[PDB]
Amino acid sequence: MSQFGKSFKGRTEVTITEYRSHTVKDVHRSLLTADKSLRKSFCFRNALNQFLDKDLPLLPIRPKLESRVAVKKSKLRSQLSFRPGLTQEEAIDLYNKGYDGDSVSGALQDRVVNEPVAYSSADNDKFHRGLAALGYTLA
Amino acid sequence: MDSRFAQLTGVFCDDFTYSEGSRRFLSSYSTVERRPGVPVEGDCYDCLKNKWIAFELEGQPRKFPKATVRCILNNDATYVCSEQEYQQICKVQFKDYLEIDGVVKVGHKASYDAELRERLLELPHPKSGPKPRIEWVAPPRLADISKETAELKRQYGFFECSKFLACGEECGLDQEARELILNEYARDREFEFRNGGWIQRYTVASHKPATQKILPLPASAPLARELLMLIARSTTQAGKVLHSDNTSILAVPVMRDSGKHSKRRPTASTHHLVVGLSKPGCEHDFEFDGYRAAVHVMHLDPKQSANIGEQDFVSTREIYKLDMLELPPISRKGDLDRASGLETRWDVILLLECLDSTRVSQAVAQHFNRHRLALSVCKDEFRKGYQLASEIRGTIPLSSLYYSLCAVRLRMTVHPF
Amino acid sequence: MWAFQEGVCKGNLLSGPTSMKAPDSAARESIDRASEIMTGKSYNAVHTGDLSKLPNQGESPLRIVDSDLYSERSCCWVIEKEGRVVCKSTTLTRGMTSLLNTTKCSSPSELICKVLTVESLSEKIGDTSVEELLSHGRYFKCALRDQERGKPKSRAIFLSHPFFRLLSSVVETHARSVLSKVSAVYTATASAEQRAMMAAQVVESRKHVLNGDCTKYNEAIDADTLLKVWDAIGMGSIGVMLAYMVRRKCVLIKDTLVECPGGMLMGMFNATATLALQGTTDRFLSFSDDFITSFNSPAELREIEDLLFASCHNLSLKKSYISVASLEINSCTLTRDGDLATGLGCTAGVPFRGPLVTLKQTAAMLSGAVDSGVMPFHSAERLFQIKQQECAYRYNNPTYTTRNEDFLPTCLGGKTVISFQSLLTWDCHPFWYQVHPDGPDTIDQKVLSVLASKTRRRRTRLEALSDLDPLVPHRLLVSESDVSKIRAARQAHLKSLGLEQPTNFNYAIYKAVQP
RNA sequence: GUGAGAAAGAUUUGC
RNA sequence: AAAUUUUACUCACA
Ligand SMILES: [Mg+2]
Ligand SMILES: [Zn+2]
Repeated sequence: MSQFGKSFKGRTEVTITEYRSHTVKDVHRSLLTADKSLRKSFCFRNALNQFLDKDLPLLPIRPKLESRVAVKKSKLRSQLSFRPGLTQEEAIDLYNKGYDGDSVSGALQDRVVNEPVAYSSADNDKFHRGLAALGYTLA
Repeated sequence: MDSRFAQLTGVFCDDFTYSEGSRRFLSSYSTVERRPGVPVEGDCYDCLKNKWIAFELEGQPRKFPKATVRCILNNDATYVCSEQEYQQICKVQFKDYLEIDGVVKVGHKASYDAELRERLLELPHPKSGPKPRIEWVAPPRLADISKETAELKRQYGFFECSKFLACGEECGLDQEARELILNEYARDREFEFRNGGWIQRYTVASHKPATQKILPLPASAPLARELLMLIARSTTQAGKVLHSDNTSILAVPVMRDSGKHSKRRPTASTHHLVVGLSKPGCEHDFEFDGYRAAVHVMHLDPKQSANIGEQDFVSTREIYKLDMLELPPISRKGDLDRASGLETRWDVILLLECLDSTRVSQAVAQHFNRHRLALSVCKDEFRKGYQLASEIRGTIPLSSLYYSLCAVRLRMTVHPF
Repeated sequence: MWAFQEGVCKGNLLSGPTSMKAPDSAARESIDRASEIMTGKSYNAVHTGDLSKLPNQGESPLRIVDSDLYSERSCCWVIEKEGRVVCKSTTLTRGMTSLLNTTKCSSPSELICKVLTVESLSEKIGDTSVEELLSHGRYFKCALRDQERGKPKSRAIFLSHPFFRLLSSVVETHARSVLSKVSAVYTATASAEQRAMMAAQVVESRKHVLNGDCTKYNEAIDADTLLKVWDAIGMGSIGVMLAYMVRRKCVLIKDTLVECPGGMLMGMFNATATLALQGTTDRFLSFSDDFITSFNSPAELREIEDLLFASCHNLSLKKSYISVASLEINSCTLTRDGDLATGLGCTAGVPFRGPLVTLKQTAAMLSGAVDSGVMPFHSAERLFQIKQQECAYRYNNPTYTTRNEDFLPTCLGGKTVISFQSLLTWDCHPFWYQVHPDGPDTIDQKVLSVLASKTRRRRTRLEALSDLDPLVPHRLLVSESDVSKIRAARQAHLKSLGLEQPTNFNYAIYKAVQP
């Protein structure tokens, strides 16, 4: 007998949300029993070996940040930066190129990030994560 | 089939053509577009795809054949359906929000509301409490902290030696001597030997707390990082002596003795006895083949050991030292001593904070932050926040609390605010 | 060392307390405190303030978000073996699935609509009635909340029934909406520092600031107060049902059920209690059991105390205090002008959990500290270097690694000690991208996530349905054949593309690499 | 070491 | 034996 008729006994159709939630393996929890888990069965060693030979030679090279401006210490404020999500056509193309659908769907949604910042520039521009003190600007 | 969706279907398809001129979707609520002489399996029919489409709300399925295409009108200004075209066409077409009667609302009153309200009425209700009396006074002074410290000292006293804190100082033994001493101490205590590892067997428990006192502070704790790393490693893998550059410890699983079928391998809930070596000169001395060392034991549950071993001593010390005031010298009992005191004992205190899994020092630190930021506090109540003895239990937590209070006293004495 | 800091410091550099103690004692103590408050001899649980100010939301459509209804966190599922109640500890996803199976409903929204539209409590909804659902939803299980800084004795948290969660989701969503409407400080997209800055802006007029915390907050928020607030905001029968379930709740301690008619069991309805306070006045800025108010004269202080008493927010005489040049809210301390108070503050250390997770979390913490001005950049650079050295000392051994590539970190057998500034600017080997706080997940994180997915409570034999088309809604109903077709088509496309598994997608890297 | 069953097994422990 | 109701379960298979 199939697992569908046992996990969802009495129902012939379920929402994709429930089915996906029943098989979730991408949530990380920082816990005390981390070093023991990593040591067990040399799982981390095997994963590092696999990454160094199969996954590492696929990440594109990201250009480093260049632009920066003079900054001075100021009163604490909240920097709001709006990172927009992927467009429908962009998501369709990325899916067709073999990118993981879950990550593309997650990036589909527009989001806003609020961070406390204590440095300001002359032109009142935003700064990158952790580089406000040095003046690197989002541009 | 229902008459409440007549308007919904009408606006769904206004001028949508499928081949060249003919409307793709025909509303079943209008006789002009409805197909005569055929059964109606839905509120719309798609000639291009040759299938029926039925509109329903969130959680209100209708009685239609499974073959019919179902479109869900979600309450959050979005729509869901099987075919991509229908989902997209519905989204653009229904951009105007029109209310369809028959949608349950949060304030909906069920037919059992009166019965449930009556049942709640017949159930017990609370009584108004007394109005508290609050008097605002100045925060406690140095005298109150000294009184608390003296109360702890009188109640519990001090041990003759720093049992496991002494393990933070290198003993005068080499790797081979340390291993031999630890193995012979395990043998002397009658620990079972199995699969090359040591196991401590227990049968009966006294079921009373172990004696609690205050550990005197060793001179320094140079081997703090090594001790924490070794604790982590040993509690991850136990039974055999584990070595560091300058020290070694033995983690012994503690198991029940049940005869022949007794437990053989530790599980995730098995406690450990951590045995460490320190300089001789206490009641815990042990000698073998001319090698002398003080052997000290700490009984930790797996969570306690994981918490202790994962702390970062060096990073914590540096972060504290970023914006710290001058640390005064202190004596073995934590009292200010500018003559024979040592400033390295503070490191020992930090090590104690790492060895205490109850982390009462954090509670003391939070209350001290409140003390420093406060102008006026409640009378005879803010002081009680410094009395955390009833909250904790054990030698290490008690010593950590005592030395946190001593640190507060020293701060108030040397750098008054 | 925390005592000799020039600025403010909460002593958060170490991890919180932990132990393997059973939760019996804490749960029993909480229940006893709730009963004592119920007798009206210790604190006040009777609400007296007027909540007519709160707007009514009874005409809003009943909306449920399935995202929070399905989760890997624990929950209590009640079954009747022969004639007795058995409480099983499962995951919230499994509990919701079992509830929908017994009730025979496709989605939780259908279940709530069916429950709200039955003729009688005895009417059947699948294999169960509303009466049975209400009877089962009042059972709770107890557990210990460890790693809570400043609480050597761990508190007791409670796992609830799936039906209780289903109703609480709607109630709390609407309460949060009403709170956002009440004041601009309760906006959904607002950080703790933003809330503290707004608080500072709100209490600048007066002289004295009362930083207060509530004692026995969960044990003093009766079901009557919750029902009062829910009726004020117009929750209809959902609020009545939730109040009835809360009033008759039973907690399973060890192997015995204990009745706890008082309290609300450890923060199930934080927003509702915040509303219970905020609807009676506008002089407070409260977040559950923590608040700040301001005053000029002792008469205003007496009025504040009376308002707190009327709203069942019992002042904590042990922790609440008064300041003139400080402002503590949400654990964040600010000066009266709104600027961050100098010192470490709430900076928390990063424990050793994984060679790369530790580095990533340290980078995140140092970025947060440097941006806020807690420490200068060079101090963060030195701390990052020291943390890299410590990780190398702890993890550079055959157990965790067997490589010697130069670009690798010194803790993985390499010889690279990346500079903090170099890492933050993406000026490094791609292998270090995972260490960036905004970069991909690390190897340890993926390994631990998979191992967790393999745990007893979460293990399943269902054919995984991952890597879906973005255009497919997650509310679409699917069957076994449908999921089989989707997986077959996706696997065929992937094999045509020559990829055995999908390629990880990172938003930051993709956006940067674009022209 | 894997599976199942005990109010239950290590992502344990909730809002 | 100790930081003392905790350091404990059963079955099938390999
Ligand atoms: Mg507060
Ligand atoms: Zn000794």
